[PDB]
Amino acid sequence: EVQLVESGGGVVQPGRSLRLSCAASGFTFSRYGMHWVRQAPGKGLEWVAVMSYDGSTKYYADSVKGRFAISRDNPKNTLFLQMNSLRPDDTAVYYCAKGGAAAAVMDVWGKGTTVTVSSASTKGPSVFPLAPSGTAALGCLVKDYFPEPVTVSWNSGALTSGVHTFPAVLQSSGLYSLSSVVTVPSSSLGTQTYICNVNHKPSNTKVDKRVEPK
Amino acid sequence: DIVMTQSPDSLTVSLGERATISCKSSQRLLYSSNNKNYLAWYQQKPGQPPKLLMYWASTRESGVPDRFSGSGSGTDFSLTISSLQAEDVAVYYCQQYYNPPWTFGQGTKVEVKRTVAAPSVFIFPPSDEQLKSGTASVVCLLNNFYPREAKVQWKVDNALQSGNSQESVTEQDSKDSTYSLSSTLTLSKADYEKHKVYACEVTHQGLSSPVTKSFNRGE
Amino acid sequence: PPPIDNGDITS
Repeated sequence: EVQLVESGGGVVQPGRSLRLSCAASGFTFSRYGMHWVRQAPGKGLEWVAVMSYDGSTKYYADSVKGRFAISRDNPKNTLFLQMNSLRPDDTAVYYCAKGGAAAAVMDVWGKGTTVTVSSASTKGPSVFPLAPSGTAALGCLVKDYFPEPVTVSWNSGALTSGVHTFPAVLQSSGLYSLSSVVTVPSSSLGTQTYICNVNHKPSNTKVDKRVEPK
Repeated sequence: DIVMTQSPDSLTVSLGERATISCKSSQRLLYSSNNKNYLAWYQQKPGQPPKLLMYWASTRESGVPDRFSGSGSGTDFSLTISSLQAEDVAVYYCQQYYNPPWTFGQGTKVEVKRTVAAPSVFIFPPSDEQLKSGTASVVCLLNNFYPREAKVQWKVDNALQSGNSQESVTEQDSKDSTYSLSSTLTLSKADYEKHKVYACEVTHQGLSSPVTKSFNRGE
Repeated sequence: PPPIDNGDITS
């Protein structure tokens, strides 16, 4: 099946540049036009640019025209976005999107890469247990990181039911904090292990924390 | 540039009932030469990337369930979800592809209306680990309630806290249609150590009187 | 004005 994986996001200072990539797989990349689309946090979708199958044709949003350059590398199955003169309002998730056979639509999307334009640099999180003690609750607190996002899975993804992972909150320090919790029955508290797997890719931070009662 | 306007901004639907999302184009999207409307609909469930639902106004994409119908012609379009299911909570976007720049409607959020449910409340103390950095997070969890509105009041040895907490709320759950909320109180390490009883007091429609969860530092 | 032909975007 078709897959698009974006990469290159993170934090950038105002004024500077950043190059994003999109590794396409599971179809003949050479035959399809490809788009970049972005979404500011909590906001709508905004088309950015498109490049045709063979690369001879482009179009850009007015928002980015002359600042951004879409390109692609067909033999290497890779789509790029070269972003210049970035501003805090360019902050967004950037999705890579495949064009339909079919009609000029985006039929498959990557998960996106998160780009943050601000006057702050990368900072990895500390992780703290939210310790328990009918239905019991536990979690992890992922604290003082920048930029977004972090991801939290439980038990390497085996545990999904009753998991809630909350929107990150921006603290007065300008650093993010995020809480992830799971609820399980109280008799099950020592009956198996609950481990939160935290990732903060801008800092290369990877943590597995076992949570347990005292 | 073709402007796409959706209406309304937000729908709150009962399970099994009908959601209707309207999309209006500032330019006719019908091409006389082939009689096709260059209009698409996308669904974006919380925390996920967009999925293509419809194109040529009414052609379903593969895998799209048959409770979704796209219709309209010209400038006026409509996305209807007959008989809404819990899974369907999302933001829905129309989009023209008649001509560059490709343009999206502003999005329409869809949510489920359901029976009142009270939150389960859980309080967590700071870990010993955190304290070594000078600061303390006390966390209070309000789990699977409805509706979204809810009140957290922190107390520290009976003193009502304010200005030192922050809250965040999940998007409506796709199976039980509830919300959850985390509140974090911040204290200096020295402050956390000078006091004993930490309490999270919760007000919500599904509770007849406020619920208070508490712990004494030191257990 | 005619819509752009998807064929100029994807083959």
